[PDB]
Amino acid sequence: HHWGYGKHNGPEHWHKDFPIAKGERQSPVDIDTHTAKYDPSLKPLSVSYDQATSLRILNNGHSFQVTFDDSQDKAVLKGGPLDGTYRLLQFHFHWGSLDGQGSEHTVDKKKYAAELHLVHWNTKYGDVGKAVQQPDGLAVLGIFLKVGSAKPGLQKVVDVLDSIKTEGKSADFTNFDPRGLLPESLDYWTYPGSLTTPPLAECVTWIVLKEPISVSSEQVLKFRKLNFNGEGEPEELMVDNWRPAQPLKNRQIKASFK
Ligand SMILES: [Zn+2]
Ligand SMILES: [Zn+2]
Repeated sequence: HHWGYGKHNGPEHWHKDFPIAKGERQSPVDIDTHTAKYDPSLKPLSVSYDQATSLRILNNGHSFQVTFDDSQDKAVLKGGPLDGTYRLLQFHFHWGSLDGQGSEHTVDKKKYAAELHLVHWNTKYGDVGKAVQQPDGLAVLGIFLKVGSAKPGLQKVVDVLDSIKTEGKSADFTNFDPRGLLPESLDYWTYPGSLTTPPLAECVTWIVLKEPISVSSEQVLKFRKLNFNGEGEPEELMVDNWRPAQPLKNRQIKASFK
């Protein structure tokens, strides 16, 4: 009985109640490698996750999310296009009903099997609730998933999804090191955008890594066995929880690499 990814409530309908859906800095977008230009002014990007403290994993009926203790500069993201310090709040994924789709961003119109989002907030604004009201309030680090060999860093996640099958279910989820989900290269594209779900707020600097991570066909299949619904409600399997690419309009996608 609210927005989702179904026949009634999915991305094609969100504009009926979230008019910013047709706005001037919406996400995701297609990243055209012929027009996304190298920017020599981009400063080095610093992913600092060695102090990350994971807390819980939750199925909220839109995705599953892993939360972190962001109460001090534990896990942070700095540099790149960003000014100051952004703290890691949570991560979650978007994925498809089959391997040939599921990512939100695309590259030369190619869809990946899934996309990982590491959500960070700008400490200049003091807290998340203030940050999300500002155009530079959040930075989301996006990582593509392709099907290949199994990803060891995803094992802990895969092993607990059966315990959070339905909407509202959560589990303790400590000592998860998000570095295991990063590719070797931190080469990236960046542009100003929005949340890719309602409320679609235009408060995000996107940093999308060029190198995908490979996960096994079984690992991404396990994401597809989660339920959008709650316990006792009839089953609706959690798949195709991605928004398609939106018009770039008056924005430039910058590459960190030549
Ligand atoms: Zn109602
Ligand atoms: Zn997301």
